[PDB]
Amino acid sequence: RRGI
Amino acid sequence: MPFVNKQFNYKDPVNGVDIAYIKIPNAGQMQPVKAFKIHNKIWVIPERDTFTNPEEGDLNPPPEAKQVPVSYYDSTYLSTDNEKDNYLKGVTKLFERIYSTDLGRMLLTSIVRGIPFWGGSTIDTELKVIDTNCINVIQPDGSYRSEELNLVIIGPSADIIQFECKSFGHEVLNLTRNGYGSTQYIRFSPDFTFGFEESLEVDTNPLLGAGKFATDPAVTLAHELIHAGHRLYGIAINPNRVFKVNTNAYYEMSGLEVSFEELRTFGGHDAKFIDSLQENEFRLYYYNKFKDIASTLNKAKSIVGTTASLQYMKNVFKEKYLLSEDTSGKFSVDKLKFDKLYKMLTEIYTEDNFVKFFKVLNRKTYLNFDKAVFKINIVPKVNYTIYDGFNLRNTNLAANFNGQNTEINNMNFTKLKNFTGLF
Ligand SMILES: [Zn+2]
Repeated sequence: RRGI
Repeated sequence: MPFVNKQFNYKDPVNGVDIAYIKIPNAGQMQPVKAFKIHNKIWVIPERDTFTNPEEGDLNPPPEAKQVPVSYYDSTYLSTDNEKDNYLKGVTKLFERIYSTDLGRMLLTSIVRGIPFWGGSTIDTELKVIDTNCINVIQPDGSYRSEELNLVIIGPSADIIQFECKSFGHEVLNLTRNGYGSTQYIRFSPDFTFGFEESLEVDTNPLLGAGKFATDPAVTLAHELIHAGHRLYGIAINPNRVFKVNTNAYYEMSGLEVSFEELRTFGGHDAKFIDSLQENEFRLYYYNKFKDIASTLNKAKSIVGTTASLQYMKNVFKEKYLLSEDTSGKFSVDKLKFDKLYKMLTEIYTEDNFVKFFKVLNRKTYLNFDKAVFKINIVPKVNYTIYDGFNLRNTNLAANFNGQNTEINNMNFTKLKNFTGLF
């Protein structure tokens, strides 16, 4: 996941 | 030599082998979807993912008073044949870009060798495949045939930019954390990318920057493939194991936490937030899991099915887990070999290392703030190549990451949404  | 031997066209006629209508084991009902097998054990489904999670079959965007911060919705994306054709070609191009590097070749080889363990048997004297690590392929005669696979690249669900690895669980076994592994479905799109800032103080601040530089989609896919590798070897770190971020005031003032699995995957200095003690804890834990796999293999005496022989499957897993076989033929886990494989999968295959191989500009840490999302088209060679990504050699885009500079190479990026200030 890319994350924030 | 290429990773993908054939340059598929979405409209190529199905043949029931590497171009076929298939169904996935989502424990539910679905109409068959056209899929393409681009490499041994690897398939691509150019469809929005409304299948892995039946409770996520709605692509429609909620009212304006519901959309959060980092998210992008477009229910029409990837609904036409031309889009699916471009998606297929885009994903294949990224696999080639990744494979063209020694690191990517190593990662992809590990992934293909990472066949999900045959642990679906109820009796310990026989080995049986786990059906959720297979897909059902419609043959030329209309019948379904079960095919084992390791990886599936599929379009994103409702939130287009929420890329992630999805896999079917087991009633008792935690396949992605018990050494077994499971087929990985990566929600991903080669048609969009994200903007980051060149200055660390700006990139890690939620109020600054518009996203001058664009992330190379090959890095984004590689990041997911790294997660996939962890999950296929059943060594992913439990998501409940997180780092209470205390190195960024903005993360802190919101009590934001980041999983160790993500820090490990990014690598570099981020991986250092996982202390030695907890790291050793995980290593020992997964060492024990590999031990159980070695023992389960020894207890096996017969195989279920006729797809392959028992000795053949024992060999594929001997190679996957790099087990040792003594004179009596019994399998065991060698500490040296385990540490080497575990380290390869967790320390060698990292986002930070791929950046070094691709020679691209990229976020310096996972602990930053997204800036924007851009629409791109990497299919045309005049836009992006396997060898240079956006930074085309012998052009004004070759140096200083000019190709990733959205201001200089503005013709290759269309900003769809700005995220800065929305956190
Ligand atoms: Zn991630």
